[PDB]
Amino acid sequence: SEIKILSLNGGGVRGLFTITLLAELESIIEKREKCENVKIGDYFDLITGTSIGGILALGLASGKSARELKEAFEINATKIFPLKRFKNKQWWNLLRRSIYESEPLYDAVKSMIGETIKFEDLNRRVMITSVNLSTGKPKFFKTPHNPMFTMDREIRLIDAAMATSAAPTYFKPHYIEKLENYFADGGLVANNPSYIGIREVLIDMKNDFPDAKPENIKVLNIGTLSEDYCISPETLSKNSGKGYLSLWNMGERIVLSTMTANQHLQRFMLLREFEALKIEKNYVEIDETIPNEAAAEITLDNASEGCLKALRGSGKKLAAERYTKNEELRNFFLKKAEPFVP
Amino acid sequence: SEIKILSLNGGGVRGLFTITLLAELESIIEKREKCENVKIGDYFDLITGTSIGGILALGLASGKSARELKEAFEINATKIFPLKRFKNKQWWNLLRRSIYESEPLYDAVKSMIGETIKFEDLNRRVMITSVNLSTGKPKFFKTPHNPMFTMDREIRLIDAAMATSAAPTYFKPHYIEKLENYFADGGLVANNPSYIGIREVLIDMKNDFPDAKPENIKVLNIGTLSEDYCISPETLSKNSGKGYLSLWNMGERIVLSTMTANQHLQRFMLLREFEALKIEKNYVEIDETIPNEAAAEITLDNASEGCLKALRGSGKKLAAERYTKNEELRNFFLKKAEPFVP
Repeated sequence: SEIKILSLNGGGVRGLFTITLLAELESIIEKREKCENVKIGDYFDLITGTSIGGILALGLASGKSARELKEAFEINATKIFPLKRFKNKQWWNLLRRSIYESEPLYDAVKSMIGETIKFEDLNRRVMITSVNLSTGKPKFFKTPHNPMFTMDREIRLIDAAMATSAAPTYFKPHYIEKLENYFADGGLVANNPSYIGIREVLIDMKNDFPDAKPENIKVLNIGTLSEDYCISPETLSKNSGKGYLSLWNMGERIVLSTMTANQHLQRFMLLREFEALKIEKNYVEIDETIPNEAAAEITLDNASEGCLKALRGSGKKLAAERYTKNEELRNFFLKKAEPFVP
Repeated sequence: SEIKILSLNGGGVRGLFTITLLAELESIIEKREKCENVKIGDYFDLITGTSIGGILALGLASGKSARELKEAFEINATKIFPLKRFKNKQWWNLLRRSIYESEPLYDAVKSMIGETIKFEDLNRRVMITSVNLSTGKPKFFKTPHNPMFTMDREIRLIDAAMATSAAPTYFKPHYIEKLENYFADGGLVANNPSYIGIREVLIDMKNDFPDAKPENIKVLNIGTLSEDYCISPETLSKNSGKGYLSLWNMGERIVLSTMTANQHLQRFMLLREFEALKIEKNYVEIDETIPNEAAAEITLDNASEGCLKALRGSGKKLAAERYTKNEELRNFFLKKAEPFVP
């Protein structure tokens, strides 16, 4: 059999790029393939996600079309990342509190999915990647698709969604009152959750797929136009010594370089594995650098009209063009996936 | 065959435990097996490492016995992490410059391995993990044991050792003049290089081992008594949502939590793979815990006499017990690994 994973990296409004590309793909299937009420989340056996990619993954698994999620994201993007706090980062504010507030993000997630939906009422398998800053171990909020691992059953989807999106500096750690633990962003370990998703499909989801091999797994890793993040050599040369706050810019650069490094490492591991089995074709990634953007101005948070317009245009153009040429992006949506019964 | 990998985690001062355990193992080998001039690094076909573990791995790969490295570390644990800078962190100091200086660490690394030795002069394969903050991609300083990857041939060992130990907020990023790039700690990507070490052996070390499987790989992953790191529940309950400077202690806690989470995730993946292939015996770990210290009290840069004594005693005791009972540890030092020739 064929197993399809939908990996969604996390980048903030670059998540809006991700959801715009997904919605455009949905509309393309609706038009060309002659379908009605098509959801982009019904064609995948597992929907992995991290940070806002994880929020979108939970939205897709809960049974909502990518277009409704895109509308909610468009409505709530400026609320999640207000310019009032974006322009007043400085350092005398970052020392007393984190950037932004969890409440606008919480309300955005509540609008997207809801508040009373739990992992036990989901018809599709989903991962949420997070770091549990109370035991020191990462926490993977997955659906009860493995009988040996059936916790998170009584955990609301919004709790996991806020856990994965809590960037260490850009937000505050999310308190899950059920477990009496706090959680941080999943990008601290896996900003590209394709590799851990493949591992889960191979060794965890074995009741659903007893005969699972790497050669029969297809991953659709929708990037966030932030793969090639780096620190510009100018601020490095001017701050590699003591550092006039530009190196490790109140922890923002620590977090961003960490997430970029783990994403690169996991992508490297996945590509090397697929080349080892000569299944390099099985990995489909949609991510291209913006031609007008240098690889240093990539920000986790930018709700300005220009950045949102660039993300929207890139998503639409990339979706249309990749569906036109990339045969595998079309092949991903030939057949629907089978819902899982816990 | 039997491929043996010696992976050493990164803990800063807590590498004193690693080097003490290795030196004690050398001593027991000399006493029991009646050998003369034993180098603990002569029994492994690959010596990965990260941070101070990477420095120790470079020392062992350069041909030094673990006792010479232990003496050098005895002097340079105080000479590297001065009590003055460890007691003078506060908030207005770490705001301007990174704690400690790279020059004491550079002098220490020069004292152990040297300054004029490059990766092409080594007789044993070695990978050192680091994060390149100029391209944003992880950089694995490795010997030219694969003809396809050689660009580390003309790089001094001291440059790699200083790059892998440049813990963010703990040391300034290391500048390599040959590559015109800046590097950070390898614990951001892989604090436990055992998994990536096995990946390297399977996918890269194929010229020497064309027939490589997970079954014939044995990993001796020596920890640093810092696996069970976590944020104190009191600190979170006080200023997790509040986000005061205690939470994310000027990047110290961000980096430490990232190291702990990366180590946990990589160890979890390795253990899951070995359980899948029923080769759990292959992975040998001598990472115990200190039974007289809080989990949240694990620090990366505490070189006080009490902590050094605790690390030394733990290393000696663990070496004694694990040589007495663990037969795999004895199996490691049976036959010397053949040196590799480029």
